[PDB]
Amino acid sequence: TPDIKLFGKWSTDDVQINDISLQDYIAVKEKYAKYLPHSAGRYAAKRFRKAQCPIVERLTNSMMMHGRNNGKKLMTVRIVKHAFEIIHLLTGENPLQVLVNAIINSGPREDSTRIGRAGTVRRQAVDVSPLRRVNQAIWLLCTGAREAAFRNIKTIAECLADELINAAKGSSNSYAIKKKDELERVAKSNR
Amino acid sequence: AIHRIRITLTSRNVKSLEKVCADLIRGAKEKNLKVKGPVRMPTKTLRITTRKTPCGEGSKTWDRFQMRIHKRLIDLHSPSEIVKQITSISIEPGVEVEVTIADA
Amino acid sequence: MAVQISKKRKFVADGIFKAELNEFLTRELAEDGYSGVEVRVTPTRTEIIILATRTQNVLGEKGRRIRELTAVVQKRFGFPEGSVELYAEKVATRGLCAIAQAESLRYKLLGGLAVRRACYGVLRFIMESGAKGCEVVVSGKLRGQRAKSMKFVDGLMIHSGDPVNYYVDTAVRHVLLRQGVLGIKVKIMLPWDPSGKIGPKKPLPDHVSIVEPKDEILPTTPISEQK
Amino acid sequence: PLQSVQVFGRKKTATAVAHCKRGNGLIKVNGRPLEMIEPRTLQYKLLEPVLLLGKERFAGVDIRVRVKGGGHVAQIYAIRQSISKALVAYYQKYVDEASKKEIKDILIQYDRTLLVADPRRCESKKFGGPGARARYQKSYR
Amino acid sequence: MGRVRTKTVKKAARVIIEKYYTRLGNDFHTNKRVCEEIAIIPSKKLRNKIAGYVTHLMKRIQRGPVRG
Amino acid sequence: VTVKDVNQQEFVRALAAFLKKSGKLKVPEWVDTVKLAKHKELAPYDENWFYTRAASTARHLYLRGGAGVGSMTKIYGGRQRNGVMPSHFSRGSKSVARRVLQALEGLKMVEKDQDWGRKLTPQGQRDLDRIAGQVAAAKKK
RNA sequence: AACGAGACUCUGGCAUGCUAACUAGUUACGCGACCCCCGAGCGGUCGGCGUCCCCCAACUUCUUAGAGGGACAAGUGGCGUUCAGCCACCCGAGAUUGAGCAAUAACAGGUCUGUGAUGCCCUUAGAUGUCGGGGCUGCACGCGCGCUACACUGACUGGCUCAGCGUGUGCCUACCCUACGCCGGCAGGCGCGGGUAACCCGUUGAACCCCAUUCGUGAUGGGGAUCGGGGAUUGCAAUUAUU
Repeated sequence: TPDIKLFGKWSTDDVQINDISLQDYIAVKEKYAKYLPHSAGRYAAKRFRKAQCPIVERLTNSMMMHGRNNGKKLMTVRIVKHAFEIIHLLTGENPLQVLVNAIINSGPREDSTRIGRAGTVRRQAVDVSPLRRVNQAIWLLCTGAREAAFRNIKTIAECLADELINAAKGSSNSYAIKKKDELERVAKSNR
Repeated sequence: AIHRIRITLTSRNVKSLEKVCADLIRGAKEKNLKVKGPVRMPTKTLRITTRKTPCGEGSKTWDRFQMRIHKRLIDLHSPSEIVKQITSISIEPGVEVEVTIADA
Repeated sequence: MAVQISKKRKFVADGIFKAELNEFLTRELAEDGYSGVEVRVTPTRTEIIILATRTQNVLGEKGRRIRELTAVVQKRFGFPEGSVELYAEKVATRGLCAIAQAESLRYKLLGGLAVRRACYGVLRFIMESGAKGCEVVVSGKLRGQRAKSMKFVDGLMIHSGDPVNYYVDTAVRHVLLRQGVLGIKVKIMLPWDPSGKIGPKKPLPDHVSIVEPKDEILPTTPISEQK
Repeated sequence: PLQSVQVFGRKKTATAVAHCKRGNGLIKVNGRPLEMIEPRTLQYKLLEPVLLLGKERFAGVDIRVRVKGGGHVAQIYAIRQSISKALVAYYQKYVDEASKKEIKDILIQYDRTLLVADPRRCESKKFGGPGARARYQKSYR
Repeated sequence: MGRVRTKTVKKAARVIIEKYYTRLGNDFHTNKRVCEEIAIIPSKKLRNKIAGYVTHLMKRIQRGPVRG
Repeated sequence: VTVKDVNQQEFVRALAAFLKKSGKLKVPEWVDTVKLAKHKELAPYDENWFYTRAASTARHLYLRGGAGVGSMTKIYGGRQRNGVMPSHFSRGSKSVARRVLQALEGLKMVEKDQDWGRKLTPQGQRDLDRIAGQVAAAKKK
């Protein structure tokens, strides 16, 4: 605590990665815990450089999309502070363990791609990197809250905290755990 | 009497400018006129951004031209006679000079 | 007699005077081997150094022509009377003076002479006078009513980078005939690298060479030599 | 005897000259408290060195900072970058090596441009685009 | 990346080592200042290159014989 | 305390109330028909907007060297949505600010001083810093 | 051996080193003045807040612009014929920050409506060379470049708070940028003053953003097309609506 930042109130201790596969691309607490998610603007100039930056920051980055929200990273952080707050009142946990489950449960195990034969569509099943899983899982759940709040009275904060619950405990009421299983259902067929 | 006399230089060529300033600072300090150094002012950009094609046709292209002026001024305080004597002579290049009666 | 215009506008108006004159003169001194000017304002006096190769034809008998030229400028730009003072100058080394070489080729051609032998004759002169190399173009008609181009080239040339501003000069002159117009262009490369005037800078242009002196001797053996 | 050493920080043309002058506590910026510098959501960030190093490093100085340039954001990184270096310079000049070498290891661990500066500034636009890379649409019919 | 040395460097680098073999060290900075005095290289960036290749050659010349 | 120390969102909301108690500010008749700037599309919701804006007027004079009716408007101006045309900045009303500053001057909390601008009276400067501590007395700074 | 490539020029990134500054600042007091006890103390003083005062003060970190230095695959570990080079790492600004310049030969490409550049042909007093009026904006339709939108990650109304490249009357023939005072809801009017410009406008007190109200999933207060009436400014003249 006096030598390692919390989050402004939320411990990064008592936080685990419960896979051996997806750690070393999920990290949040080795020393990478900080008061806020922000950077000086170094995040990528090498392929390995992407991995290092926190998961909580990565979530904030992929939250601002679709034209009108680009370049408004401070507005974005407002939504994240409410998210953890709502998650803690609503279920009562270290609200980061919610998010870590939500990411790990939403990442695909097998994926398909295209292959050109006879000028006609054929598909091939292939595997997926841990770095791919994390990138995909962060994409998918953020699309859910963006979609729901497009005509609902509910705010995006409320929508997003709901979306991490249904991902963290699979229940197929989320946009993520649905879309995960769609890909794998294809990957079984053409293989 | 001893009047604060300002020798303004103005040019477009950094070599031609600077060496003529140096000459006047040597000749002044040689005679102990209590000369004050150059005050280099911000170099100003004339920009002209215009078509490269007369009678526009083909891929749209332009051309940046620029002129850089330079100003700098040395402040002396000494009798106006010996200044106006020595100043106007010993200038080789096309570089302008403007003498002022007083400013301070 | 005042005040005085902005410093920004001060340079523009000087440029307009430098340029207008330089095309005024070229339409009168073309036959006298014009090669440029160099203006200088001096204390309470204007100097206009009218560079041409043959000062003879510029001067005239009793200095008539120089008197015409001074009276023109005294009225045209509205100069204060008697401030204007002309001077002439002869240039030495005439084959580095592309402007004059091009405009001489013009009157050789317009005099009525073949193109190939004329281009060769001007070429070896500008090569002989000193020059790394040189080039001539003639674009326009000849031997029918479709156009062609005729390049005559010898020596070195450059085309790229910042050295183009220093180490070459280039001129363009239109010449008329009874059938259309012919374009002359002359491009000539300056040779100085050892020293002087100094005019163009001492390093080599396109491949920038390493100037290399040599010394290397030893005969040393131990001894003490008192001084 | 008067002790005064000055430093600055930069990020994207936002200068912040933070003088460390002998005294006790009371860090300010523009003659205002750092507690109220105004986005007040990034409040944990400019506070970060002071909070992490402890307030007992800031017990022999009065620091005041003057700023200029940049936007609301880039100023925050500038004032942080200056106060970090300001503290260091005070130890570099009046105290021994092993005091400040320790402090250097702590800050540079979570380096975030506290003791270094980005070289990144805007690139110059060229014609045929509204941006430096982005281009106007191209039609074939 | 890239930055493969041109022939203008490799031509003069060989020459400068042949006639000033004694003056050479194996440090960058010392071999720079020697090239500055025994010749003039008209650029600054060019000078920083020719020194570095002169250094890189002098490493190999202290082994078996070079064929250039 | 100096007015620098405290929050400024709190400052105005106690200073506006202060004035309206004391019978201060003789207001213009037009105050219920007034768009308030050229770039607005509506009147304010507030029914005591005049009291609120006089607060913000006197504060800025404490900080900066003081300036006239023109400069006050430039500080307040914002963005103008021109509909189908792209938005641009523009300045708001003048004749409101010309009533504000003359109403303050009637109380002698400001006065036309030298160097092209009204400046705030020492009596005015007394009253600002007097209620500045009242803010800290209230909540707890 | 030569041209192009590279080299080169400009620009960005590294200087508490060098050079020097009331048309640039900082610091230091001398301060005296204002302010509140706001903290120790009492209000003074010490400390805090800016402004005037500042010098015959001190300095050049910040700002300005000049001379210089620095980066070379330099060092280390792999890899390569162990050559030319390539990959990782230390130091750190990593060997690519972005532009300018650019060969041979060609095109029946564009331009006679840039040219007092130009051939030939035509026309030249009932003129293809001058004043007045109209048109290039005329629409059942087809296509291209864009702008503004379809909302709650929002709109609306208040409050807070940050910037840079430039430009400006004394020019073309009649014309600039604007502070300040006064009058008007606004457009605007009117009285005075400065600026040849690191000097005056402008310590460019800009937007998104930030903070607090109001609206509530509704073609809604989202959207602002279409259209009626009225008020100003430019000009010799504003109708087919100049703004």
